[PDB]
Amino acid sequence: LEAIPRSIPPEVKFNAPFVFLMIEQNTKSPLFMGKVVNPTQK
Amino acid sequence: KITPNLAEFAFSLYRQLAHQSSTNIFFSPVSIATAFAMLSLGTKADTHDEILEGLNFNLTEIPEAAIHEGFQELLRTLNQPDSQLQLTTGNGLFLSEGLKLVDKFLEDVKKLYHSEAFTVNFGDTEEAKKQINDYVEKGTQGKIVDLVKELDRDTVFALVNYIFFKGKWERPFEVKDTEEEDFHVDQVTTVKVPMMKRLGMFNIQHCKKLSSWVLLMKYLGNATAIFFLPDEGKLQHLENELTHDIITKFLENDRRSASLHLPKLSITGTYDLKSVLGQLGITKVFSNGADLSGVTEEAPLKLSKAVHKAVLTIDEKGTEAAGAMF
Repeated sequence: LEAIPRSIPPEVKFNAPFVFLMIEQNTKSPLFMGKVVNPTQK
Repeated sequence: KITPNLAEFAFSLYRQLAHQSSTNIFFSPVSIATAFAMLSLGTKADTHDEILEGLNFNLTEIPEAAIHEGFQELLRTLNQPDSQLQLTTGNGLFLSEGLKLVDKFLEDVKKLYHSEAFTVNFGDTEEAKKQINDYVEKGTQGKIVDLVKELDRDTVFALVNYIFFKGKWERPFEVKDTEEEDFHVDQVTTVKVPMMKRLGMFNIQHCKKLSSWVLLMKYLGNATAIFFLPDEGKLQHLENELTHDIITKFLENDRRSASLHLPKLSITGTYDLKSVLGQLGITKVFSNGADLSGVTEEAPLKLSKAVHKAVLTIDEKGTEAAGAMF
């Protein structure tokens, strides 16, 4: 097995209030949208 | 042709819900839109324009004749998934047994909105409730159970609508990698949450306009998820700065190696859209001045309320979401 040096990629963590939406690729319309403020909140 | 109108409607409505609460937010723009766009068919005068306009439509420019014509194609299209993707939307019209509809109205909703019609007896509020809740439960494959819990006894007609979505990540997460991590709610409030992890190539990029990081996860099929991660103290900004086109740009993009941490979610939103929609101009239809002549010439009518419920599930396999309007 041949080993070569790596690269340590950067960490992208969504561990804070974030926004998001879901789009249908054809119509490019917003199926869903929302904001996650606290995933534990019910 | 109306995608931009919706896109912006979603944002309009969103900014309202974001202002009203801090709580997790989740709703289905398409769902709320087609439900009201459909109602307008049997609405007249201001109550009519008021609706259409609140959905971010400029009556002068794009004629209603073409607005409805558009919802027709948008619906027909959202219903032909890329096989690997499950996406469905149904519109049902429940009429009280003793009701004299207005032919045109039934032909329209059924034609422009692919609507179904049924004849329940609202006198038996338990059975009528059972029929509707069942329709929605079936359509949303169990995701949205008892949508209707309190139904008026004098209810003349209910205009139900549902949307179902189930897709798989085009590049899923391994369950063995998911660990419990910290999630920062406040600058002094942290909660433990099962964090999904995956190292690889992502469509992540940092849009400067929104001062946030934009991540794009494709779904096997014809759907894509967009996650906006705001830079320290810029969430309020991100929210206000969102526009259709900005979302159109990101999609034209590239790729990059990164180690992603995305929490798995199980959240649901329930809304009484009367307060919020009024804020967008839609008030007539909810008042004792609402004109629903288009539905029935019988007695005058009005909306007693507008309930919306959406439910989201995001795991390593992909995403499942349902939305229902009642």
